[PDB]
Amino acid sequence: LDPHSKCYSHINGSAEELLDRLAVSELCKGWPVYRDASEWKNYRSLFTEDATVWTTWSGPRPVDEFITISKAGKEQGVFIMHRECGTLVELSPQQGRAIGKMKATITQRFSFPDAIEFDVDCDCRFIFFCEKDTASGAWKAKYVKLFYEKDKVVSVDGHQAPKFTKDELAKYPQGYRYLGAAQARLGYDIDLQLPTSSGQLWDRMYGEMENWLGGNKVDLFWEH
Amino acid sequence: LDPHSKCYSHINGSAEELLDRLAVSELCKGWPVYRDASEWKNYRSLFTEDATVWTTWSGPRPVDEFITISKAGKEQGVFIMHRECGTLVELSPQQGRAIGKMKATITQRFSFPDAIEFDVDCDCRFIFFCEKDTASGAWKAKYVKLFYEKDKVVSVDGHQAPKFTKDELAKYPQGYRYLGAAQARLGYDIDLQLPTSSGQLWDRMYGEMENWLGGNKVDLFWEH
Amino acid sequence: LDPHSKCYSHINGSAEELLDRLAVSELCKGWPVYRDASEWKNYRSLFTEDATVWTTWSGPRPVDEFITISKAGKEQGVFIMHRECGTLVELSPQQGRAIGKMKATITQRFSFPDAIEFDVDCDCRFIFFCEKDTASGAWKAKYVKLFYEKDKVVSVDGHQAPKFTKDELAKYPQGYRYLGAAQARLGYDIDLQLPTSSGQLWDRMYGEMENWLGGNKVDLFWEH
Ligand SMILES: [Ca+2]
Ligand SMILES: [Ca+2]
Ligand SMILES: [Ca+2]
Ligand SMILES: [Ca+2]
Ligand SMILES: [Ca+2]
Ligand SMILES: [Ca+2]
Ligand SMILES: [Ca+2]
Ligand SMILES: [Ca+2]
Ligand SMILES: [Ca+2]
Ligand SMILES: [K+]
Repeated sequence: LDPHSKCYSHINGSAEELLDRLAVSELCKGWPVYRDASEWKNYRSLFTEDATVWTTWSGPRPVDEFITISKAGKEQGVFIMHRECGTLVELSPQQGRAIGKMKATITQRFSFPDAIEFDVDCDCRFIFFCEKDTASGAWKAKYVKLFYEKDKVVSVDGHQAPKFTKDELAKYPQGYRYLGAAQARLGYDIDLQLPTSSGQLWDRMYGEMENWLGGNKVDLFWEH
Repeated sequence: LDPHSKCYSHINGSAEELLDRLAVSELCKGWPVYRDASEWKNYRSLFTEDATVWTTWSGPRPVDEFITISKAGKEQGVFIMHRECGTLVELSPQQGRAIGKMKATITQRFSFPDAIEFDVDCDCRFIFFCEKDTASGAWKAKYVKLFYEKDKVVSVDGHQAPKFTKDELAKYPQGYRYLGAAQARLGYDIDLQLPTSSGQLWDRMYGEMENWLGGNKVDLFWEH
Repeated sequence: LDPHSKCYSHINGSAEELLDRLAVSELCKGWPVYRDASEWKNYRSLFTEDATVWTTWSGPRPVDEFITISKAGKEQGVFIMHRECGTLVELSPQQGRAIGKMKATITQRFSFPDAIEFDVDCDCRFIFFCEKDTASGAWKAKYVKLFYEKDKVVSVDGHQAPKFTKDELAKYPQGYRYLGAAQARLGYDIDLQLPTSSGQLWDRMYGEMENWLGGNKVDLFWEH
């Protein structure tokens, strides 16, 4: 069933619209390129001053707070990388609004006690809620939240892998059960209210996407 | 050995040519972004009215028929996703023709009888045969067919994986033997006449690509 | 810690700057798209006449020499593919200089003596040192060198994988130990002086990147 109620500018169009979608596509790719490399000036430049991001392991965070705890995680040996897997844009020219749709694999490297190294690879879709500064013409992201689609445990040596009990996996939504369970082993409190490939929060996510493209305020804060 | 007989517009060039290649690149990415999310209005918008697509499990299908059977598959629990892996364009400005070259991984999630979950990941290259509406200037894809390069079985828990006999794999071309064999277990009749990294259909595929860029009709229907 | 001393044009900007970053992004993607398909005219067109590239298995090579030994490798059954994973650009408009940052997975298919097939998948970042021809306006890459971030052994059938001793892996920098060790088994002499996610050559790589963007000659030749 098609989750979109309407169509937006997404292919072809005018040169101005093509270059707006190009600009928004670059913002999206800035998360994998800049966060993975700790290029924090570049990473901060993607966002509005009042931006909020959501992850499994942080929940909602204002961007500057997110950067602080990301640095802390990296200092403690946390090793999250991203593989971008296909990026397109929904553009609403008269609202100065856009949604960046960036398919990705979150690929996080863990150890389990020579210790067993493993990745958890989660195929997901980052949704960038972007707006255009009428003065500057510049695009910036105000919100980033993800759909989580499927995940897997990846042996690093091809022989050894960790073990997760059924009960350990059961509290997480299907789509990020291994990623949540592994991050929980590091001590993080995991957000269980993130959208997957089906269900209530999937519908909600598309509703907020269309609200944004219609020019409204959105409500991505789903615990209150 | 270089499979191209000639060079086309593929880097640099005029702003018009850069924006034409950008527009075609977006069409390509629409298959992973829109099909994986069941965004059917968006997916249909990529194609001409008379478009045909080829897959391992469907063979050649008119696009609207392809969408119908894709919906049916998804309703029956079929779970194909795509990871886009590098997209460039060959442009023929005076013919209003272009070829979109999109590297990808088809990543299909299966079960084998707690049941063993596994992916088959097939590295492939989608070829989008695109044309420009002289009135509108809009680019649309008339044909999509793939090169299949290599594949593998991916354990989801890192311990358990299915088993395929040599005979089960033997009828498929090298490049999609695991993908074909696994899809056949679902009941699909698999097209065995799809191009891989070498051989007769590889040459044929490049021949039809250059025919398209030269302005000709192409012959991608390889059973008659 | 942020490895960049300064900011460059990387998002938004003028249409001219957006189209310059687009053009450079295409050059980057030409390595995965054209080298994997042996499209040698296309691949050669990415580079300046005096270009040099660095890989694990070749060390530094002038591009035309690199193409010769790549053809030889492919004739001997070498099977390297690339998955592009996110590409952005740092642009210095007044210097006519740019750095292409292309995240990728090198995915090389090997056999070990029915023989065990396996991939080594190395997440890496290609750095393309690009310059703009003032006459033509065309962008070309003068240098390509990579950061190597992490790697893994990938079973092809989901059951069998090769074994590497600790001593076999120990001489390689963390980030490409499996890739280096496997390529060494083919007979290649492996460059051990390539940058990873931390340390002296990581800092050096960012230093040379900023030198390039400042208009200087760079020194990427790290053995003399
Ligand atoms: Ca604009
Ligand atoms: Ca609404
Ligand atoms: Ca709320
Ligand atoms: Ca155009
Ligand atoms: Ca011909
Ligand atoms: Ca025919
Ligand atoms: Ca230009
Ligand atoms: Ca300097
Ligand atoms: Ca030197
Ligand atoms: K990609």
